[PDB]
Amino acid sequence: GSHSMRYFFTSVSRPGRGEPRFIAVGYVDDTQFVRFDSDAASQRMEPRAPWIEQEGPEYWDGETRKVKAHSQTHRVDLGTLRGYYNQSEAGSHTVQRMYGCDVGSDWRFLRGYHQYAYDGKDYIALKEDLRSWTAADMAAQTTKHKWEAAHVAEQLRAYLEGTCVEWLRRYLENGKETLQRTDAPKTHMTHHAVSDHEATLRCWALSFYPAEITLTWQRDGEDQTQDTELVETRPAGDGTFQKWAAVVVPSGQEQRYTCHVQHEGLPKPLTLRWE
Amino acid sequence: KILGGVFXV
Amino acid sequence: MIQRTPKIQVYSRHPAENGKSNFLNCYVSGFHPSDIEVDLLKNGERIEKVEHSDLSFSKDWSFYLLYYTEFTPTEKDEYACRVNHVTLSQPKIVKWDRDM
Repeated sequence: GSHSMRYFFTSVSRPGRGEPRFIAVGYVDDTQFVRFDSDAASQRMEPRAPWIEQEGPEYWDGETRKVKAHSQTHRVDLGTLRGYYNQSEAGSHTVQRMYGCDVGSDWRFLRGYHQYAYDGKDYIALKEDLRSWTAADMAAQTTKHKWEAAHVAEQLRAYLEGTCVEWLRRYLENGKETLQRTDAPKTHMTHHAVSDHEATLRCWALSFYPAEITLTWQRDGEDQTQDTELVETRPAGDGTFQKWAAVVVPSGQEQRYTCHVQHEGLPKPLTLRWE
Repeated sequence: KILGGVFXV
Repeated sequence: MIQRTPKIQVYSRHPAENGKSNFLNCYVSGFHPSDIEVDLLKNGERIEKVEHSDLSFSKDWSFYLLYYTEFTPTEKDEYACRVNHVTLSQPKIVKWDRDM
């Protein structure tokens, strides 16, 4: 199928308490492989996947150098943006940055992206055409025009269509045992009595990869989305994911309900019936 | 691999 | 300034079996800003050997983190996750319910 590489940068200012916190993580699809903590001891980009650990000294020195430059750029942005919005010098603020690229089933470039946020909302984004910008507000305009004259889009486009996809492909090759795998959900239902006339039916999906999954309940066919408690898909901590969906059912009607499961790793969708 | 160059908001 | 309340899930990596090694997870997501306090509690007291994933975020910019520690579930030991965030008026305690 298709694949993505995404880098996530978060910078949080800490007035009086020295320089901002800077954290970087990299993912291929749903698997983290990179990560950097300005508060960490190493001061180096560090491996977070087995298949990236033996990449070599040049790689780690190189990502370390570049990631440090990201740290300094964001540190200055924190001040610049503070000035844009005339905000107090005592308050903590957040800059977030996400960029990456996708490749199709054939591993050819599919799309690139570069999003930027200040204090939890959109600030400026690279448009799909990789040539223009979408500015969220007044302050974004100043940055939008600045990047236009600085031909920043061109720089990013060259990265997104070149280095980004080139190394995504390299990683998919290197970590092919991990990244090019599907782990179908191991599923099951549990039954708990709420009262003497009600019961909780919970539908579980465990140990699956990638994260994408659909868990739904039906009663006699009718989707019970509005009566279903559906938790967010969560990491198990070993690279796999978990999810459940539960309904509260009148005791005695258990046979009317079915849990339906869809995942990329399933030959066909699953239908679980308490019986 | 992360982006090489420069910038400045 | 934007603020979003952390969602909290407490669960084990593997289906819990008494006496068998496992991992206690507390997954916090959808929060903003990123300053957050998370503790895993064993019988009401903080567990020292707790690690966490690297700060990441979702399509809506909201943050997520996994806090985790090795543990062996017993029939009577009680586990919880205690979370504090600017959006919470008081720290939120969520007990581990194995089953479920």
